[PDB]
Amino acid sequence: IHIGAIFDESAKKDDEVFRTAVGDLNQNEEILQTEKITFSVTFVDGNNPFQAVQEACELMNQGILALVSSIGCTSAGSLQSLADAMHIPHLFIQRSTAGTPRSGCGLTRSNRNDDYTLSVRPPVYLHDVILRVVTEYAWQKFIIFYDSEYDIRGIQEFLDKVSQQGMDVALQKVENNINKMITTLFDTMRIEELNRYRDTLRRAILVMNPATAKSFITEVVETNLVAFDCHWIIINEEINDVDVQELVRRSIGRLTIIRQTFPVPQNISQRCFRGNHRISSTLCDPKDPFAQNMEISNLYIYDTVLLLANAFHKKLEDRKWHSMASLSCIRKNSKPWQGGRSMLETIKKGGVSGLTGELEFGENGGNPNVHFEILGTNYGEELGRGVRKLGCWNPVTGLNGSLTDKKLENNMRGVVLRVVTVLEEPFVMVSENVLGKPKKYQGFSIDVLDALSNYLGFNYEIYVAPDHKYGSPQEDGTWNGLVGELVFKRAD
Amino acid sequence: QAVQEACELMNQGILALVSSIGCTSAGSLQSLADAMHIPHLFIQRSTAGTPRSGCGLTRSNRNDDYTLSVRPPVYLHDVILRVVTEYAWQKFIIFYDSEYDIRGIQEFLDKVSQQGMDVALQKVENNINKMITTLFDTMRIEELNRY
Repeated sequence: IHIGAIFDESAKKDDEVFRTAVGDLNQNEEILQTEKITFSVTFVDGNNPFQAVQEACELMNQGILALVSSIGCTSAGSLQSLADAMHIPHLFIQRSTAGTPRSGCGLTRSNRNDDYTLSVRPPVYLHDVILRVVTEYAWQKFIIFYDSEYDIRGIQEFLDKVSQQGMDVALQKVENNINKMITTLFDTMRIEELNRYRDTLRRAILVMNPATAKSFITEVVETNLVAFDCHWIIINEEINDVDVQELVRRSIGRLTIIRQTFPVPQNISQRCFRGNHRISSTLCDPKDPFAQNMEISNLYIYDTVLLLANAFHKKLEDRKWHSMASLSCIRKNSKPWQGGRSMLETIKKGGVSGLTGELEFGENGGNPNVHFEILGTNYGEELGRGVRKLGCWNPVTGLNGSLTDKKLENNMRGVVLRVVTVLEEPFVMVSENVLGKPKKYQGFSIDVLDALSNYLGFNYEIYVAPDHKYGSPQEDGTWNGLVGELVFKRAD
Repeated sequence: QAVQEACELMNQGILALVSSIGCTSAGSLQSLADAMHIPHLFIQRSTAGTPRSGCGLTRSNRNDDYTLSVRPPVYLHDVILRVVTEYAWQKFIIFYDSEYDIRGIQEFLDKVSQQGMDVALQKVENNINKMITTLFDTMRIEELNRY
């Protein structure tokens, strides 16, 4: 057996994962019982699709039955085109772009061939999770903050799902120099712009890498830009207990954080045991020095090599096994290989149990199984920053507990009223008199109305009735004056 | 296939390469030019003249870029930004076809949100002669009025 894997220069840790899989599989009592794996794991710049294809074709020249990668999409699309040309399965693991919430590659790819790509990381569910959370809170106006690497192409349908609820959601790139945005908000804004955003910043979702969220939250708290009744959300795949607790500690106001995991038993032995076989502690046991150095792709590469081992074992059991045929690139004898289509027909229609829990594939080309968890706090300084779990969700079994508390709509608040008046002293006097800008009003009835507004949250604007009379019935029965405005429903 | 034929041209021998090709192929020819130092020149096309966008290639900044993009990068959404700033629309809706790269409206909102404006969105498809006309039957009249 020979296997080829093409990894980004940052993914070099996945070499040790591949060697871990080989060391386990060369001792596994159930899988590849007659065989041993040989490997030529190769590192390339994940931004260079040509070099990735070149090394993949060198591995094919060495002879391989299936292809593996853990690389940037910019190369993955050309590895997919190579798989379309040669009909070689391409088990692809994406890596997060500086930790941005993941999005599919969206690259142009030929429709004239079956897709040999096998995304071992699941499709993005984050947008449906956000939509459901927002619906359960029943929000209507808020801002989504994301890093400059964020890309809605993976979640294109999210836009219509939100828009059909009528939401006025603002989307804004947070600059990498986060202070540039925050100081822009702090120094340049008039009172109206500041109130506009502070009412907006009552609800926000940080869809960004956790370090950027930490820095933004820190500087916002130093600038006190969180409104006193705000409730924010954070969501990423690349979040842990330490990230949740640091984000809560740095924040003030109410905070929500959404994070990913796998639907698996938590005990280390049940992380490691798989049938009679056991996964090496290097990946399954958090005590291992390498486990403290792991990155997300290191969870998937092991299950990928295990999947290839299971596929080869099945091909041996069916006696469909074939020689390690060498295949060549950039020659007009290069043609799709039937052994590779049979390898896809084996790998794409099966699965394994591994570090990801249970890994399986279909003509969707992607792992269906994933799990998500949400935590937060209750604000008010009698409770403040104490983290509680809200609950969990997964597409395999649905809701566990609840994703969130239900409903966050502030009572009576957000009301705006149009009010009509007549300038009778001392009840209503014009204070500031300027031509352009609207004028200010001071008087006994304004005092009473403010003593109501501050108690119930009324916003209002005032305009003088044009006819200047309180009014009487007329001969036709219509009312002139201030009562007229209330009869024709022109003012509230 | 593009890389194969470009390297067959290099086998025949060429002083420069020109292409008018899809973005992933363009990026593969670009990294080919970066590896072989043979010059490449890139032209872009789109379905039925749908609004273009930049290919979004994360091309490695470690070296000079051996592809000269003859068509310029796309800044249409910066024109939308400036027009909306001229009209000062406080609330509006944005429509996008099946082909437009929605990163452009993402960057539009990124730049609009410095002020902040209320925005709705909707997908659009060429079946408008049936898709929009069916709304009179399938929407509520309340929904139709709000639309």
